[PDB]
Amino acid sequence: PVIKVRENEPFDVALRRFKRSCEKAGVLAEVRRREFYEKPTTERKRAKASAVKRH
Amino acid sequence: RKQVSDGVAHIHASFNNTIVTITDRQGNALGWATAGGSGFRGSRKSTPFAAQVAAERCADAVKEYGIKNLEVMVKGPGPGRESTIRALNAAGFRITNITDVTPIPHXGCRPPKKRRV
Amino acid sequence: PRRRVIGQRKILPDPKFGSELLAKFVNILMVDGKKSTAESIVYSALETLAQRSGKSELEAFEVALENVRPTVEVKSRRVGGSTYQVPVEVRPVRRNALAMRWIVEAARKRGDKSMALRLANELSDAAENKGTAVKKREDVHRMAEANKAFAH
RNA sequence: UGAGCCUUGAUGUGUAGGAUAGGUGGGAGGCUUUGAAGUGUGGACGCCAGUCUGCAUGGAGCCGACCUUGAAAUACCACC
RNA sequence: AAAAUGUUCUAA
RNA sequence: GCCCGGAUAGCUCAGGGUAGAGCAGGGGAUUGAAAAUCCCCGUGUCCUUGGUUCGAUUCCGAGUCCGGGCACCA
RNA sequence: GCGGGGUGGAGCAGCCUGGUAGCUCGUCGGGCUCAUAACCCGAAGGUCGUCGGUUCAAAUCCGGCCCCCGCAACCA
RNA sequence: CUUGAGUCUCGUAGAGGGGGGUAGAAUUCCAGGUGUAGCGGUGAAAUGCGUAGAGAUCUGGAGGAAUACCGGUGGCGAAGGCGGCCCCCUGGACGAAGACUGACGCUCAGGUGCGAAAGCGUGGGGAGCAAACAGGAUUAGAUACCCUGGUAGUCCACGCCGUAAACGAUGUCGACUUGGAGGUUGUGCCGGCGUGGCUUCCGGAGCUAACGCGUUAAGUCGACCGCCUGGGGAGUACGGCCGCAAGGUUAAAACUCAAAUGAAUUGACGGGGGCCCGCACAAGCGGUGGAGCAUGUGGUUUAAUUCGAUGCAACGCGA
Ligand SMILES: [Mg+2]
Ligand SMILES: [Mg+2]
Ligand SMILES: [Mg+2]
Ligand SMILES: [Mg+2]
Ligand SMILES: [Mg+2]
Ligand SMILES: [Mg+2]
Ligand SMILES: [Mg+2]
Ligand SMILES: [Mg+2]
Ligand SMILES: [Mg+2]
Ligand SMILES: [Mg+2]
Ligand SMILES: [Mg+2]
Ligand SMILES: [Mg+2]
Ligand SMILES: [Mg+2]
Ligand SMILES: [Mg+2]
Ligand SMILES: [Mg+2]
Ligand SMILES: [Mg+2]
Ligand SMILES: [Mg+2]
Ligand SMILES: [Mg+2]
Ligand SMILES: [Mg+2]
Ligand SMILES: [Mg+2]
Ligand SMILES: [Mg+2]
Ligand SMILES: [Mg+2]
Ligand SMILES: [Mg+2]
Repeated sequence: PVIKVRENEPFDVALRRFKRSCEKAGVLAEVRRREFYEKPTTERKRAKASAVKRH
Repeated sequence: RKQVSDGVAHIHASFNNTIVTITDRQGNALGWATAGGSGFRGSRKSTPFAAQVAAERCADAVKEYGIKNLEVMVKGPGPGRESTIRALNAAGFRITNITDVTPIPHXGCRPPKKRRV
Repeated sequence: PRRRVIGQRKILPDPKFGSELLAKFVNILMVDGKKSTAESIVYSALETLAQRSGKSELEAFEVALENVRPTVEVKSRRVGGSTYQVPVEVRPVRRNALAMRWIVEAARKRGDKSMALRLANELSDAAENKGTAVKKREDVHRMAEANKAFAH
């Protein structure tokens, strides 16, 4: 999420772009998913449940 | 001592505490402040306000040095993840490059077992 | 309540000053449903305050009131067994009522001879930011500013 | 990089007050266009009360003792 | 956040 | 016996020009109890005496007690 | 033969240093609960193994006895 | 004889397997620079790290393990399982045209082999994680959950073990029987029209106790195999075989009960989810519990202290 503030760019919209960039990059989601170890069977079950719910 | 005017802010914001250190572009630390030292302990150490207070009392820690071009390098999924930049701006630093350097393993080491709460 | 259909109740103004605020003061100081006794006590205390202050008989009351009004309160909210007391703003009518109740209960917790003397002393002391009602205001403000982190 | 020594430059705002004044002092006039009260810029310290300033512009003034301090103004000047 | 248990038969 | 340190609150510790920094205790607050944290409150010849300057714990003198090192230890 | 101990109902302090009997559990009374346990608020509960002596005063200090823990009991 | 089965020709996709090498991110440690008073953790704390300079930030180095994004009810494999990139060796599957052999097939007791994880032996390795273990909390207790550490183990080579909710709880092979929407792989003709393979969801007839299955059948049939005969005792004892051991496999009986069970229905309940309400909270005012007296009750007492009510919904109640 490296962003340089544009020429004469206001600060608030600059970090709004920062938040949008980090949300697009999924930093917080990756960190949340890597806080604890999910057993491979648990990961497969969660993926299957998400697929079923989405379908 | 020597003014720098082109420092960088490292915001290690975790789920329990926020550590903000103003360093030089060479990585050499100039000042630091924590939410746990700003005057908060426990459920208040981890509030977005505490990180704001820590950032604003870290800004005035680095006064003998340069002020002009501080840039933010926030890291960690902390509650005080954006209020620190708010406080830094309110203190009078213009942020050129704001970036995220949160360490993401590319697999890496096995994480700790999940809490059964 | 859950219905939240409550509105407002009209309070007749004070006969001697035509002020609804002072009518509310007389009404709060009431004990066991005695409008006349509370009105007499309030009138005597206000006369003493006006004599010893020289501002007015209603403006001096408002000056004393302003120095004891709270600008922020705190409301409890449990999260994980422990309490998370969050600061909230106080509506002007509620802050008037709170300051007035604090003044009355501080006057009751005194040691003067009559209630008129107690209340007049309390308003005079509050106008100088030295009474115990002002102390309660200060404590409320300090304790609502201590946990300002919870004011999301 | 300390320790010690010898010299320079200021430091040390109880309480009054014009005064970020410890003691002591030959003794109360030098300084000045050998560019001076008023200065912009830059630096030191500061419990930020008040001192020093490299130079510019600027032009030539600054003025000690006298009065409230326990003490007297770095106007010249000596020892801690 | 902590939050254990409910004598035997009968179920009107 | 000499040298090096001191004697400050219910308790631990600073500081010629101010008696203080914190911890206990009481109370208010939240809260089921215990909490952390928030706020209010005091707790003194600064060991005794003598000189000091516009006063003194602050510079010093004579002592008492409280801790270390060394010496005599026949 | 030597040493230690005996203190509410239980287990431990107070004994050195004579004048100041405490902690936890248990019990009682009231709370919470639909009740019981837990928890919360109050209270009672040991003149100290017994006897003798000193002392103004003894659980304490000193002697005798009783009970209980250890320790010792070796050379033939 | 060629239609079942197989061989040859070209091509396609794939985390299929074995071996070797390498890359980046990150976590740990080591050193060094800056810097100062907290880090860490929790529901809150504390143990634990830190003024011997931690945490944070930057630089260099060491080592181990796993491969973010791609990533997909996607793909491959008989099953277990398989996920960075490259190379070497290698198994299978599928498609389009043909040519070839000519029943060479299907199933399979015993037998043999493969077989997650944990575990075992020998020799290495050890970053992270983490049985056992220690400490701090929590609690009435807490040999747990939570926190701080942490050893086997997890990793590699070889050799054992041979079990799992080893599951699609659905043996293998073949034939037949309306459809819809996809996914992923080939393919012809001309962006569409067809055609095969594997796979996901829904659903018709039919089947089923029902739930549901439904061309990938739990439908209609055929071949062979394995297995069941009430619940406990018990997948246990004894014996046999296997194993270094843990144990695995084969596998009873006496005794005892009148049930055990599967699916679904109606309620009830949930420290399950919603949408609401009530002096139920919140906001307030006044009380009770303390005192004296009145009254009722329990208990006690007495010759009797009549009987009844005795959670809310008995106790100034019948009275
Ligand atoms: Mg953790
Ligand atoms: Mg139960
Ligand atoms: Mg039962
Ligand atoms: Mg009781
Ligand atoms: Mg397949
Ligand atoms: Mg067989
Ligand atoms: Mg294994
Ligand atoms: Mg080994
Ligand atoms: Mg333990
Ligand atoms: Mg653990
Ligand atoms: Mg091994
Ligand atoms: Mg089996
Ligand atoms: Mg099976
Ligand atoms: Mg179906
Ligand atoms: Mg069937
Ligand atoms: Mg049977
Ligand atoms: Mg067996
Ligand atoms: Mg056997
Ligand atoms: Mg059922
Ligand atoms: Mg209420
Ligand atoms: Mg009463
Ligand atoms: Mg009766
Ligand atoms: Mg009857």
